[PDB]
Amino acid sequence: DPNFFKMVEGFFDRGASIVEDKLVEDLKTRETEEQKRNRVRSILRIIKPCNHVLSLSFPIRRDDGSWEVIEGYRAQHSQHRTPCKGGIRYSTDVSVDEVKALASLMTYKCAVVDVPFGGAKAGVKINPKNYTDNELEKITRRFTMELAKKGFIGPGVDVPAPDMSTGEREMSWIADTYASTIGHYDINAHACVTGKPISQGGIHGRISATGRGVFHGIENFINEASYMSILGMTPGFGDKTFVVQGFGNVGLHSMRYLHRFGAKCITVGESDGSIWNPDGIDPKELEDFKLQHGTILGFPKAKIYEGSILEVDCDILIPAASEKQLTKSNAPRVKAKIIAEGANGPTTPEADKIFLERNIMVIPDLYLNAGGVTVSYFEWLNNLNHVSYGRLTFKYERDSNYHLLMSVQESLERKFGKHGGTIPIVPTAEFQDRISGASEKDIVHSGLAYTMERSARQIMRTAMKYNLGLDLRTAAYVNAIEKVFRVYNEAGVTFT
Amino acid sequence: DPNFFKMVEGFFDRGASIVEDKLVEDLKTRETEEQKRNRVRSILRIIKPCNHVLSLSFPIRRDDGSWEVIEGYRAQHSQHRTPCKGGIRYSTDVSVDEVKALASLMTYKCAVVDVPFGGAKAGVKINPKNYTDNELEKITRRFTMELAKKGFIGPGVDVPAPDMSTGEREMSWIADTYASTIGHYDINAHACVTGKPISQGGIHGRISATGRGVFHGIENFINEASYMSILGMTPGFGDKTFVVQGFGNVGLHSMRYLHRFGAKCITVGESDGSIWNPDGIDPKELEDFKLQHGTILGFPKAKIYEGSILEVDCDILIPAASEKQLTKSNAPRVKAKIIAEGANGPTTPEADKIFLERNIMVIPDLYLNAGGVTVSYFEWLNNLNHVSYGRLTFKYERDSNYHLLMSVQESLERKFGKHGGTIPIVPTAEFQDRISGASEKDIVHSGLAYTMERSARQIMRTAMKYNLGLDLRTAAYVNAIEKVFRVYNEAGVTFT
Amino acid sequence: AGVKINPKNYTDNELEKITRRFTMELAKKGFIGPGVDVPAPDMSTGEREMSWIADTYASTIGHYDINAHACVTGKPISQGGIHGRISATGRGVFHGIENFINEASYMSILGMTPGFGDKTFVVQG
Amino acid sequence: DPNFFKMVEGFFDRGASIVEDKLVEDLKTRETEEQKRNRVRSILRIIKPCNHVLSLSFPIRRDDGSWEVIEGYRAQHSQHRTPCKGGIRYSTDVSVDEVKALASLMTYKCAVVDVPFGGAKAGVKINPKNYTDNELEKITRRFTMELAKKGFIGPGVDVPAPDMSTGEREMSWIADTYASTIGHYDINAHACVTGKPISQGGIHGRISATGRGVFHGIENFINEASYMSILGMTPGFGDKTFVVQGFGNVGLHSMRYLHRFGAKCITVGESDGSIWNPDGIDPKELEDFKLQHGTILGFPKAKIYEGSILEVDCDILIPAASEKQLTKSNAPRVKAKIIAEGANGPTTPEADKIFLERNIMVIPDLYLNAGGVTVSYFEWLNNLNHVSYGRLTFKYERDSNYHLLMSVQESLERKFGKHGGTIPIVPTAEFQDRISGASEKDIVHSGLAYTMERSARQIMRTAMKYNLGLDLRTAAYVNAIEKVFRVYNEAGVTFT
Ligand SMILES: NC(=O)C1=CN([C@@H]2O[C@H](COP(=O)(O)OP(=O)(O)OC[C@H]3O[C@@H](n4cnc5c(N)ncnc54)[C@H](O)[C@@H]3O)[C@@H](O)[C@H]2O)C=CC1
Ligand SMILES: NC(=O)C1=CN([C@@H]2O[C@H](COP(=O)(O)OP(=O)(O)OC[C@H]3O[C@@H](n4cnc5c(N)ncnc54)[C@H](O)[C@@H]3O)[C@@H](O)[C@H]2O)C=CC1
Ligand SMILES: NC(=O)C1=CN([C@@H]2O[C@H](COP(=O)(O)OP(=O)(O)OC[C@H]3O[C@@H](n4cnc5c(N)ncnc54)[C@H](O)[C@@H]3O)[C@@H](O)[C@H]2O)C=CC1
Ligand SMILES: NC(=O)C1=CN([C@@H]2O[C@H](COP(=O)(O)OP(=O)(O)OC[C@H]3O[C@@H](n4cnc5c(N)ncnc54)[C@H](O)[C@@H]3O)[C@@H](O)[C@H]2O)C=CC1
Ligand SMILES: NC(=O)C1=CN([C@@H]2O[C@H](COP(=O)(O)OP(=O)(O)OC[C@H]3O[C@@H](n4cnc5c(N)ncnc54)[C@H](O)[C@@H]3O)[C@@H](O)[C@H]2O)C=CC1
Ligand SMILES: NC(=O)C1=CN([C@@H]2O[C@H](COP(=O)(O)OP(=O)(O)OC[C@H]3O[C@@H](n4cnc5c(N)ncnc54)[C@H](O)[C@@H]3O)[C@@H](O)[C@H]2O)C=CC1
Repeated sequence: DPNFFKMVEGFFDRGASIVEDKLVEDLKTRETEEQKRNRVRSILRIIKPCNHVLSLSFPIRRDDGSWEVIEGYRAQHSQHRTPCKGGIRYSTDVSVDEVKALASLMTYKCAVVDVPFGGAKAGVKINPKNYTDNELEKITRRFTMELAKKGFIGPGVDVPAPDMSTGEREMSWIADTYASTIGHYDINAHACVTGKPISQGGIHGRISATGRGVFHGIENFINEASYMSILGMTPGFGDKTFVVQGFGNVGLHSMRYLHRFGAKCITVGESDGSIWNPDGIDPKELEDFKLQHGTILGFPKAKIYEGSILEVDCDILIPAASEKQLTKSNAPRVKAKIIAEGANGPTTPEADKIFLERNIMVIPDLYLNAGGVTVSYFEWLNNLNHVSYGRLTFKYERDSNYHLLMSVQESLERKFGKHGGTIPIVPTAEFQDRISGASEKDIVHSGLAYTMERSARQIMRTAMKYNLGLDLRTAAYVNAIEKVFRVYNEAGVTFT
Repeated sequence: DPNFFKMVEGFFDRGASIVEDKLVEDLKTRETEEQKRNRVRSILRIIKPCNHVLSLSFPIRRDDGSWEVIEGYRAQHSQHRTPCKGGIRYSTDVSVDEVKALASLMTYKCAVVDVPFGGAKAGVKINPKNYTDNELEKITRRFTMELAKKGFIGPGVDVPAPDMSTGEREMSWIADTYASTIGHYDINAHACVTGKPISQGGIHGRISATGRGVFHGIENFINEASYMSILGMTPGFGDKTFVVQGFGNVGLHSMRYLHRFGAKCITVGESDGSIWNPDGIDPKELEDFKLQHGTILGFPKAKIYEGSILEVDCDILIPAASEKQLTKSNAPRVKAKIIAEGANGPTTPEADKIFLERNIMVIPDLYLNAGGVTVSYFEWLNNLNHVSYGRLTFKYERDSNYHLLMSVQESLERKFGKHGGTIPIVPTAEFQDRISGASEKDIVHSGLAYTMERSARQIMRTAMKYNLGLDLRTAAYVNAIEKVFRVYNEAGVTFT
Repeated sequence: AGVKINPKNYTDNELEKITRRFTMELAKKGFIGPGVDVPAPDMSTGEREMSWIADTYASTIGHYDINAHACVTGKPISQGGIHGRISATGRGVFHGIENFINEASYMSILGMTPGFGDKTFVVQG
Repeated sequence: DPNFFKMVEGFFDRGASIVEDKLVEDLKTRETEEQKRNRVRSILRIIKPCNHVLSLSFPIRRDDGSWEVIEGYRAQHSQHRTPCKGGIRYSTDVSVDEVKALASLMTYKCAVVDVPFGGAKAGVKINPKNYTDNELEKITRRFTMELAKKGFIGPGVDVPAPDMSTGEREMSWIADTYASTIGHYDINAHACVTGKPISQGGIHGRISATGRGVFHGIENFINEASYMSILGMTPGFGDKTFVVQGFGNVGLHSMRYLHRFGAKCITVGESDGSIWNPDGIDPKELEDFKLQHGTILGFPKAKIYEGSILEVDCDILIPAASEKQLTKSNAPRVKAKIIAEGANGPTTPEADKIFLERNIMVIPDLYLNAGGVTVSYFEWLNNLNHVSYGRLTFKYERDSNYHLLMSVQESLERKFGKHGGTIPIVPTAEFQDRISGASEKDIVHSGLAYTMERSARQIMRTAMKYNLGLDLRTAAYVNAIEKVFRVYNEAGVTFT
């Protein structure tokens, strides 16, 4: 509907209009009260826009011998903290304005969850379905060169990741290209990209984790009646029904990772049609037809559903397909109590207005889609430390804990001894799984759940400081802006 | 009026529609006749667009302590031949589309006059008049960094030059910035930029030469009745009156360098008003008020002229102010026989239609504004060879020619001798000026006049090969396209 | 390092135009870098001057270096600093004293008894 | 006897002939069954050969003023995973084919024990004994330059280590040379080489550990009657006699590190003669004459033994001198039950045939000489993390464990208290040594023993999956090949 870039920009102001006041008070100086206001406002006029944008065109030769051109983009929003990150989106609806927007979000999202990165986002006007695997690989390996050739790819400057219509392959084709032209002498060449296969430097839960970040976000608000008492809902996933808008990696892995804890799906909607079954749907069964058919229309254990998922009665609505999915023309027909934006700005500033009036909890992209980022932060480290986590200590930490329990056992016996004879001090079931120390699978699962809780705590803490009620979205930007700001300010806005 | 970028693009097609046929015949291969046509058309779909475009934003602190942001652009059209060049334009009417357009021209212009460069063009949304000399220098030195910081400035990749609202200062501020951050270890750091002051590696006639390129272009068609017989005009500058649209470096130095050979100016028009005097105008006198007043309104020896210069009766119309100056709304009122585009596409595709119907000779930007390029090609060399031209031979070449004349004298005497006694063989007046060899002032003056004639010869030669008559513009693109094409073709369109 | 200068006589817009120029010339000659040489604060400096050195190296040379913010220490917290950056020097002093006062092996010579609750001290500057 | 390079190559096939079948099944795709077979076979035709080989020659000036030339080699086998490693061998029997072979092994060995490195190996036609310490240092420091000068030395590309006829000195001369020409600006310059002295970035147990890797390998099969029931032997080192073929760092430190646990040596053989004493031999006493005499012939507490060590009756035969030591001409006279190849392919494909027929357990170089690699993996890390392991936590981890025991003590007292008064919970003896956390000496000792066990577990696990019985050698390659393969496959075999 509107300029997707200005939409995001319209939000950002809402947050800044608010923090401005307190933000001036924090600022310590001898300036006039108004001059301080002109310091902060000036900085905020620097943060909002993107600093670097690159638009380029490719000659490529097809399989049939004919050439065509390709249009590709790559934006960097903020250099307050490097590297910069973002994904590569293959799509025909790519545009400079969508890229600049999404770049801005990655900058604020990363500040919500305290990961030391800036924001970027790429794009390619292309539809992969129309091209082979020998043409998509001849594009990607050429896209990578031109950027590296101009300083937009690198372990320490900019780091791409997966996004719509990409996967691990495309990341395996970027790595070999950088590492085999420039990275050869760089000891950190495989850190140029995340989302890689396991055999190329990846991480367990690379993709499942996004879905889990969603979950651990929901689980971190459902556990508080402080807000569900407003909604008129009771905590518990065994009591909830949800629907999904599209099957990305978010839609599936968010779906099944819910299904494990009693959350019932009732329908799902792809780009080609919805399908509904009030008795439930089995995501395991769903992957089955996707390998045998490609689409969900034709699934035997569900009824083809006529109408938009957005018009389905449910308890939680998961938009995961694409931004702009929910507008003011249909917001009044939410038919659902919570909305969880797993889709990079599906809603609108108006919808937000509707959903405050209707008392609808909307979970923002921020803090909700920040799972796939932290993980990619753990894959960037893994490849800078050149070692599996904990490998060095698995055997040492294992028995160090076994010599500890013997020091309890033997000191206790020492006093009572014969009183009860010998007192075996042995692990439990789960500690026996965790006695050798942390494995990557465990660091990941935990670090994620930790960050998410830590952050929501900071979010809900300011929403009450300012009494934003359900307007969580604004509650987030305030934290982001408040952090980013400190960096430019303390930094001496420029080095000129 | 229209998309300045598409305008240029609409032209480019006109030329390609024509050369296509012959271009296929030149192409040697075993493909089918149609397949060859799909080879050339595919390439032509690669040439037309720009390959790299960069949009960036700057935080800068003013003198009053307040920050503002600045929007800057830099396009590279073609890498068929490096370095890439183009100027830096300071103006508030800067836009991505103007930059991409002008970049394309520099690519074709440089191929008309056979200089081994590609095309670029920069821009900055700014009005210098509103800023100090301590703010313009704090912008420029920051603009330079960000680009170099991303691989768009360098002796061997990209080389900026002056353009509207800039000069030698700004080039003195770019050099010291590159040479003092990156160029330190590069032996060719001062070749990163042209248009420099003399004391920093410049060239005599740096700026006057553009005006002269104009002249030597006109002089290379006025000398042929083959075309002025159509116009109904007689050769000779002592017989011509001309007007000028704006006083850049083109408007002045083109004006006075004409005045030397009997070409009479009757008016001139700045951004603030025209001024007309049918008895003539003295450009020497004109620089006088410009140092004492700034504008031409108020000049005592000319009458303030009410109306657009474009509505003045004359023999030659020199648009030099800015593109788009002459459109279809006023083209029918040309009131002039020749037009000489010293202004980067002042006219339109429609105007061209009008001016063919009216039998009006239009001299294209191409081949006409290519003076300031060749010179900048001689300044890039001067600074790669690290020596004044000819210095090594001035004394050797001087007497070598003096020992030659003695070998004539002494051999002649040897036979006749007493017949006439001694036979002094001595230089003339001008050879005595040219006996020591070429000085930079002489290489420049000559190399320029040479190229220009060589090129017009190739231009008029194809215009007759295809019978384009007065449509010189299309006659140029055909040569350009025909050259550029050979490069992509023979090169193996890509290295992927 | 060193600079013949008295900061008190200069503004904050002149001290920052010095520092950012000092940094260049050295880096320009191989005396600043994460792996070659690393400056820190000393008399008459602080965290500001370290915030002006970082942005200058990172914005000319460090751009491609993944370790650009390691070129300097004493930075502000928001630029890669550490808790107790400055308080710790004082504490190092303390933990040094505390590590000899705890031994009569030497205070028996001095004729003093262990214990800070029993001591008076003075400070020079 | 045969082409040492083809020998290794003949093995590699044996393993690939086997895994091929299962390897195709793992491969998931839509290709034809035969096409998949042509995918795997093609890859296996890529793995087997070495990718880079460098042969170079040096002019060096001796002490007597006379020059001579030197021939040096450096091979890199696989770039599937960088850095590449291998040692520098000074010897007159160096050849391109020996280097390519050994390089291949290092590639497979490193995959057995899961260290992220490839394979390399160097060489120099030289006999150190004939040259001074001022000539060997003038060679080494020149060898290093030429390679670095061509991209074969570096923390992130290639990393040399010690081997036959070298030591820590030569590594101290390589470091100062790289760090003082190229490494100056590299923060990781001391990671260019391993095997360094302690004061230059080395590790405790640098060299002793190889011997221990041997031990921990033997100890990991002797502990299982599953295989010694075949051999007809009983577990226990206090019950075993062994002999050693040469005194490298392996022969000594493997010998004494056995002697600690009741393993009796009966003879040993150097390049100049054997020596036997059935009552035992004292390795401490053995270092004594080596400092006072150089050779073992003349040792008072042992009888000079006439004949090859390989002809000695024993229980375990440790070849440590040099490859090819045991052939088919003498294999039938093994006179020993287990053989443990600490010597980079002492045996042959035929001997293997003999030793399967004779039911002789042969422990392969792979998994047995992989001690000196893991350690060098811990020295490469130490020097990338720029810190002693654990330093940061010794004091924190120490009392954190002391505040833990008080939380047991105080909670127990809290309930029982007076029942038994105070209940001192204090460490044991050894935990008091391990309460402050891990020191490098402890990480090393443990990490080594861990890896070795983990790996043998994987080895014996597949030998039973395929029923290879005693043919452990083939059981190893299958794992290696199975790992390496996944990397090329998932990687998109090439980036072209
Ligand atoms: N191409 C490269 O340089 C890559 C290196 N790595 C390294 O591996 C670590 C993370 O992954 P891993 O620890 O490997 O995964 P991991 O922690 O699950 O265990 C190692 C795995 O990598 C494979 N592997 C190990 N050594 C190998 C070798 N020499 N050849 C072929 N495959 C081998 C094994 O199949 C094993 O499953 C990082 O510390 C990084 O240094 C990881 C990915 C790519
Ligand atoms: N996949 C990821 O790693 C991440 C995804 N996201 C967000 O999650 C959303 C979905 O996940 P992705 O894997 O990125 O996408 P995806 O690559 O899984 O594709 C989305 C799926 O939804 C369907 N779809 C597309 N347009 C639709 C429409 N208008 N209505 C209904 N269904 C439609 C398509 O069939 C497609 O298979 C995206 O929009 C993206 O913004 C955000 C961060 C990371
Ligand atoms: N900063 C730099 O490195 C520059 C070097 N040059 C060099 O000069 C040549 C072109 O210009 P020139 O030949 O110099 O102009 P030129 O050919 O007119 O004669 C040399 C001029 O440069 C000045 N000059 C010569 N040596 C000088 C010195 N040691 N210190 C100060 N000024 C000096 C003199 O005033 C003289 O007028 C090029 O070959 C280039 O190598 C030119 C410009 C800048
Ligand atoms: N100056 C150069 O080195 C080159 C200039 N050109 C072309 O020549 C033209 C003029 O020369 P430059 O020195 O670039 O410009 P300039 O920087 O000399 O400025 C043009 C002058 O014309 C006047 N003017 C501006 N807009 C006008 C309008 N709409 N109507 C009438 N007068 C106006 C202004 O007062 C200004 O002083 C430019 O448009 C440019 O496209 C092309 C190549 C090189
Ligand atoms: N030349 C270099 O840059 C080297 C640096 N190292 C550093 O040391 C660590 C590993 O070895 P260490 O921890 O040193 O061994 P370590 O862990 O046993 O303890 C430090 C030892 O290094 C020596 N040492 C420490 N600081 C020193 C200084 N300023 N001058 C002279 N000698 C000093 C001491 O004798 C001490 O025994 C690595 O983290 C690495 O960063 C190690 C070897 C060479
Ligand atoms: N030393 C090391 O770090 C490593 C050694 N190895 C293997 O271990 C073996 C021995 O250890 P290194 O220290 O490398 O060798 P080394 O440098 O200790 O020398 C081997 C010793 O064995 C003796 N010897 C040489 N040729 C002999 C022959 N034909 N018969 C009997 N004795 C002979 C020599 O006197 C020499 O002192 C080598 O062959 C090598 O392949 C493998 C990996 C690492």
